[PDB]
Amino acid sequence: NPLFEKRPKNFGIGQDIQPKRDLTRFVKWPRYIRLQRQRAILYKRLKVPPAINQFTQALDRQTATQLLKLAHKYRPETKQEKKQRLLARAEKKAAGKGDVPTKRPPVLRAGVNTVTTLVENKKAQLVVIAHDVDPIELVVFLPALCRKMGVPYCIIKGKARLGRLVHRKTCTTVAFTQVNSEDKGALAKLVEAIRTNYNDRYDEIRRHWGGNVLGPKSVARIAKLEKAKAKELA
Amino acid sequence: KIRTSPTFRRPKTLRLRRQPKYPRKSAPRRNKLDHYAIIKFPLTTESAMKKIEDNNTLVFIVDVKANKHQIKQAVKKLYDIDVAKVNTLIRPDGEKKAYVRLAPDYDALDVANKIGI
Amino acid sequence: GRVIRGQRKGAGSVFRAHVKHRKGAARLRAVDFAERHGYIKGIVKDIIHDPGRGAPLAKVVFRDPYRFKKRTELFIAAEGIHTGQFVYCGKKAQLNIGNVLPVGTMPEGTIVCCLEEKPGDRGKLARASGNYATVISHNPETKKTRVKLPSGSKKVISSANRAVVGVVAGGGRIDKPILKAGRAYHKYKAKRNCWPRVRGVAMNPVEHPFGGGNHQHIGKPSTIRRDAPAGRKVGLIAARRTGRLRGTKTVQ
Amino acid sequence: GAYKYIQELWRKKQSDVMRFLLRVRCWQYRQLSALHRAPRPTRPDKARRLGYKAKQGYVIYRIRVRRG
RNA sequence: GGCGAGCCCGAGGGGCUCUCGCUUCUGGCGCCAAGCGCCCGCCCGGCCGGGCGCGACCCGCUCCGGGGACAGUGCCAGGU
RNA sequence: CUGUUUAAUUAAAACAAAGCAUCGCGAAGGCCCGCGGCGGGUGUUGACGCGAUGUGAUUUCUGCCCAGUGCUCUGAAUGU
RNA sequence: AGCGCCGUUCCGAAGGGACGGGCGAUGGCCUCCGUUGCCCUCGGCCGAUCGAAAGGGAGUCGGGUUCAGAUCCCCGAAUC
Ligand SMILES: [Mg+2]
Ligand SMILES: [Mg+2]
Ligand SMILES: [Mg+2]
Ligand SMILES: [Mg+2]
Ligand SMILES: [Mg+2]
Ligand SMILES: [Mg+2]
Ligand SMILES: [Mg+2]
Ligand SMILES: [Mg+2]
Ligand SMILES: [Mg+2]
Ligand SMILES: [Mg+2]
Ligand SMILES: [Mg+2]
Ligand SMILES: [Mg+2]
Ligand SMILES: [Mg+2]
Ligand SMILES: [Mg+2]
Ligand SMILES: [Mg+2]
Ligand SMILES: [Mg+2]
Ligand SMILES: [Mg+2]
Ligand SMILES: [Mg+2]
Repeated sequence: NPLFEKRPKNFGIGQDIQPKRDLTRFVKWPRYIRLQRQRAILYKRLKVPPAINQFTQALDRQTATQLLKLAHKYRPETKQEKKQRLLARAEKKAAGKGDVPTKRPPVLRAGVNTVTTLVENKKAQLVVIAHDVDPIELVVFLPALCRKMGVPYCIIKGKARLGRLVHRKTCTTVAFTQVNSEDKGALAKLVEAIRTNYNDRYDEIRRHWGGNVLGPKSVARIAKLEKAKAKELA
Repeated sequence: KIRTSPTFRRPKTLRLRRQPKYPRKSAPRRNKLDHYAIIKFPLTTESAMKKIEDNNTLVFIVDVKANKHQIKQAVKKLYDIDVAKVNTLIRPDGEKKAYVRLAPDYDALDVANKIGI
Repeated sequence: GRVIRGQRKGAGSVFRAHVKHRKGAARLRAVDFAERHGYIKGIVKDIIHDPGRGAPLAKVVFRDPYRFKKRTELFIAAEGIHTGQFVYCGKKAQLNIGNVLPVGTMPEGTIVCCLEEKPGDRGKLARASGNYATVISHNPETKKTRVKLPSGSKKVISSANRAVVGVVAGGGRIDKPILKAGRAYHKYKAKRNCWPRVRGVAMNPVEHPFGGGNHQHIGKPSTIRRDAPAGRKVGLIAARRTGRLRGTKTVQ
Repeated sequence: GAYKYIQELWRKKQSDVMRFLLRVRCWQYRQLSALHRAPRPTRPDKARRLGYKAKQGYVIYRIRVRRG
């Protein structure tokens, strides 16, 4: 209140010094940073083939979460619970002297070789394919193969997200072959929408050429010249 | 994080203090240069003998590894007499000749009689 | 035979520039926000003699708009500046002697020096003592501009590059004959080891393609093509004509 | 089960699906250094039939040479 | 954004189309934010000590420009 | 002209030299080196510069030949 | 191919430091100092390292002394 003035600064050119701005877009990044950024931009610039543009066309978040709520309880046994089942089953068979107390374990198979065998021999009910496989040759046979063999398949985003249900880092594939009593109606409800998305639209998807997207500066320049063409015509 | 500088540099990260699981030479390599091995000779030339009377100063022959502080400690810890200062030179035969001036309280003649020269 | 005098320059053992006593490379400002969107003030502190260079060398200080610090650059001194004249540089900077400004602002007929070929390499063309380029014929769309170089080459360049306005100080330097050997010796002792040029006729046949024989005569045609290999291009080098001149030059 | 499909998809390497991956990987490997350590092989079956069993101790280097 | 000028209809207004803008007599000085507005421990409606945003617009896929499917590099062929 | 040279036979009329000319080149360039990379040198340079030669102060002069031999420009102009 | 060569800022994540503040720990006279860990703020290096017994480089002069030392030993007076 007594003295307490306002001392404004003037940030014009040729006078008082500039403040620290954000500088996100101008920092000289190192090599691997620039490599992965130009790698993404190069995927967006070129014309990707239709065998691999199928990825970036994947299942949405709600249906992916419902599929994960299904697959969360078909969890294969990790080391602790496998040890528990082995030791406890040995103890109970040594106590009760039984022959076959184990009825049936329904469990999901994982891994590309274990999936592909089941899809060839037509045991698979539902094939879950991860999105982010960096050698895409590890996958790109699977969509046309599941299309021929009639097993419905769904592309889900996040190969690490398939690892948290299989107690591992990368999983790449999840097979559904065998279901419980309650989960049959939920699985068929999933398979209907997945056949609506992927398998029945395969002949549509196989001819799309993804990508071929020019840089936004160049697109803006061509659009401004198109407005100049509109100024010339009308 | 609002990255002000245009230069991107490393983050200062965590460097561990070394904590080995075993010693790597089983033992401290013992000091070969102890007090009886520092000072080899006293010297009984006439020119060195003249300094004993005239300058209250002793003359010794020292191995070349030993420096002036170690000579100044070794003369005290063997002969129980103080050291004013120490001059050294490399005698051209190869050894080190060290002049040790004593304190003004002590007597170079008495110390010469009690070391034997 | 032995290696000729021409080929030893590529070794660089005793033919490097005598580059100790020089002050620095005479560059413009590295182009940034202020020189493309405004103008920025600068004081010339002094001018000095850059050794081996006929141009006098100005030391122009700038204020740095990012760090609280004065920066110091080295411009080629245009004719007619003096310690205390302000140097104005930027896009919309007003046109006087010393004011380095892009060629898109200046009208045709402007006489400049110390310009950039490509926009942003801090001065390449027309830098020697007493020279000037001349700006003509702007195209508004596709920003290009013709310039006359001090030889007579008419060159089309981009319009985003910068140039200082006037002539490089120190003209008329060839108007005095050196007139004795010693001043030429001090000149080339400042520059580089290139003095005592022996007449490839005078030197011996293992040392040059010309010399030898009983009389001092070449014996070969002294115009040698450009497809000729190294060590051969002596004398006139792919001369499209020779003899004493006629006309101006008239080369298109 | 599936490495046969891997090998056959890599087999006819002049087709349009694979040569895009090959061109992307050529640019990728050219922008990096001359010798470095890939964490995992880019041809899993072909590296595996030369003896790569993915366990602790089998390193994969990527290395670059000049032609001619 | 009008302290602006514009080129129009127009009663204000429209953005039709834009121009960019906060330093030109002077051998000076300029950083580490004033002010604003919210939130805490702190003294019965007060005092001391801290933090966050606006000041400094938002979004976006290459640091910015200039070339460019050429020049260049590899191999093959013919002149010199 | 001063200068320099064949140390261990030459001191010169030789060599350079200022002056006079001539030619290439506007940097993706000239002229070079390099076994190799757009690696070096001229270049911390830009035609009053760099590179390659001829002649050899000043004064007065620079005649005549494109047949040969080079060099260069031109056009798929049309034979090989 | 290769012992290696080129290269000295060029295609590089090349600073282990400090100021204060906060949280935490340890120890001494746990008064209060001294360490250590984490976090915030700040910090162009035109680059490791080498290169001069004539360049740069703070600070010593006098007297005496030996068969041989001397601005070094002594005596006395100073300085960084
Ligand atoms: Mg000459
Ligand atoms: Mg000559
Ligand atoms: Mg001769
Ligand atoms: Mg020859
Ligand atoms: Mg003849
Ligand atoms: Mg591993
Ligand atoms: Mg670009
Ligand atoms: Mg183009
Ligand atoms: Mg000589
Ligand atoms: Mg003689
Ligand atoms: Mg060159
Ligand atoms: Mg003459
Ligand atoms: Mg004639
Ligand atoms: Mg003819
Ligand atoms: Mg040194
Ligand atoms: Mg010295
Ligand atoms: Mg004395
Ligand atoms: Mg003497």
